[PDB]
Amino acid sequence: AQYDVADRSAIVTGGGSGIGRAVALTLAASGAAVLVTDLNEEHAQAVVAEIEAAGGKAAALAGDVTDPAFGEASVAGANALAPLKIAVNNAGIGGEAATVGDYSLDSWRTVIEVNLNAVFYGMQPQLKAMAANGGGAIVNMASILGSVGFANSSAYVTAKHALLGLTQNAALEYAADKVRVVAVGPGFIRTPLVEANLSADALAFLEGKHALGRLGEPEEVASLVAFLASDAASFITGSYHLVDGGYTAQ
Amino acid sequence: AQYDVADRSAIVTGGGSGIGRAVALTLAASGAAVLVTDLNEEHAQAVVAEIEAAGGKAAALAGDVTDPAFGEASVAGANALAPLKIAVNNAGIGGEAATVGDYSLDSWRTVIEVNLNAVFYGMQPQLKAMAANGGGAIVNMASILGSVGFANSSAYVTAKHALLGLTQNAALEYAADKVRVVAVGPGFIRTPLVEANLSADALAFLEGKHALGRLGEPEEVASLVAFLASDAASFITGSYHLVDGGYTAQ
Repeated sequence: AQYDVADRSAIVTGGGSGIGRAVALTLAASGAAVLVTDLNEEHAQAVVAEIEAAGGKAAALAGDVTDPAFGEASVAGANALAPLKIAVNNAGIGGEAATVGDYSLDSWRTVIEVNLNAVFYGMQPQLKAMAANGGGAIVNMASILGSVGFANSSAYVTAKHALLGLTQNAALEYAADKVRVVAVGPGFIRTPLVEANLSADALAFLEGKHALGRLGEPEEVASLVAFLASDAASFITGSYHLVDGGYTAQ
Repeated sequence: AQYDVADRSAIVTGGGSGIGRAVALTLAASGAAVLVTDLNEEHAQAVVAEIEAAGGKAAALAGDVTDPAFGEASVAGANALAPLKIAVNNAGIGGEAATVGDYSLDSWRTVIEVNLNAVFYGMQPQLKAMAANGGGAIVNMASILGSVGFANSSAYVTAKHALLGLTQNAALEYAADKVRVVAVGPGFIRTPLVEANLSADALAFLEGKHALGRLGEPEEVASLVAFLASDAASFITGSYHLVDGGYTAQ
């Protein structure tokens, strides 16, 4: 079931694996020219390879979203493929597993730098670009933890909470330039990253806290992002959109 | 009338003026020992002077909440007056007035640093301290802009959004130590600063956006903080509490 998203380029920050990868492939298959951005070049390229192999169009750009210069570069790169109309700010990281009191300052600043500032840095030329060439859609990977909290993952939830405000505000200011901005809110998704660190017993626990009694799969998050990034979602801006098997309904 | 808040000390960061000042005096009058923290010594001291003069106990501490060392210092200071319960993290700042796109990197990092990180830095020894001496209550000055957005004040709303998550999460992990953590959400408050820097036509606009058809007064915010910081509010932790003349109900 394809999404309108054609004739456009899309930046998929942290697109080398998991959700970002799913998002990259899903957009790509619906005609989108995807710039797969990632810290790991080998991962970013493997995805581009998958896209191309399945008929699609795509280029890789390995770097650090924390560096504002990398944001303008991703824009100019994607923009070289086709007019930039989508941007999925997916790149995030878990911080130290500890209480607010015990939390290292480095870890806290780091998690915020990646999960929140990088988004902002990236969003800046994204917004100017889409505003120039007629409109578009920025999708920010928030989380369930943008509206609820989770013991020992302070920095994560704080940053994910901050996206919602950044999203809202960007949506207000660039609505009149027909640039939409939305925030997706996944629950716990089984990505190889989440699966690699976190036990069998641990994941069982988190499963039980979702109404569906399982974790989400990356494609399940990718569908909603693909939709929201498309012309099909042309009256949706500023809003936060859960995909959490009824995690927050409790 | 009075709030339970006696026997103990309270930190009121940014307590030299406006809301913080109102909060300082209100707690002080109900028996609380208040540590009035501010960037200005002359302002912080004027308040201490007012408290002492009206029968109360208070000490001043001028510094920068950005500096984590200043957080431990405020704790040990307040704690010298009386065991520490109550902490009102009020200190914040407005950033540059511009779009997300045009926003300077300095300004954005600054407002985040003050409006979000400083709170976190401060909260850390606040939490360990109250957790040691039996329990207490941290009140974080969020805003209406922690749940809605406001054109050109991107960084502000993003940071105010982040407090809600920081609040929620701290509340979860130190609930069992009987340390409550809540977030207050004022609407536009008529402080002497706000009146000077804002036009007749501008104020008309902001007033009209509140259901009560006026801006709040600092004491109106101070009442709810005083209450939440008291033993009277002993089943309130993790929650966000609006005082906005029905700004967000629209």
